Amino acid sequence: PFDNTTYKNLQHHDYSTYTFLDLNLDLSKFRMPQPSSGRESPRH
Amino acid sequence: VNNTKKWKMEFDTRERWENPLMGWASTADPLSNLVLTFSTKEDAIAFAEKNGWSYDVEERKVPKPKSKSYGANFSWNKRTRVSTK
Repeated sequence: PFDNTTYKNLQHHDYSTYTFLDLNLDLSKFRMPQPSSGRESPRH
Repeated sequence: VNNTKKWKMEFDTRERWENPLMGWASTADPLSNLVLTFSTKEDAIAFAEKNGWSYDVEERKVPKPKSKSYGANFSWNKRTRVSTK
């Protein structure tokens, strides 16, 4: 049924201090190979 | 750079010794404070040759033109990135 009274965004009550970084570690496999500037750093 | 606009004529610095009484800088060179000002080099050389002074001439040193780019500080693949700002 349709509902408009309950707050559906309850997932952030159970985020720890490493939630963002574990999600980035999970997402690191879904991504394209990064572009290269041809050098390792501008001091190279 | 306003003091670098005109040609100067100075002389060789002669002896400056110590005053025995006060420690002041004594001199015997009359031309030790004599600095002249010329618009061009050729006026200066003509004045030195007219007065019988032996001279030597340094040419004017202008700073060479620089290629300034503020965008070069944030390049993609060059070493000219700044590490901070």
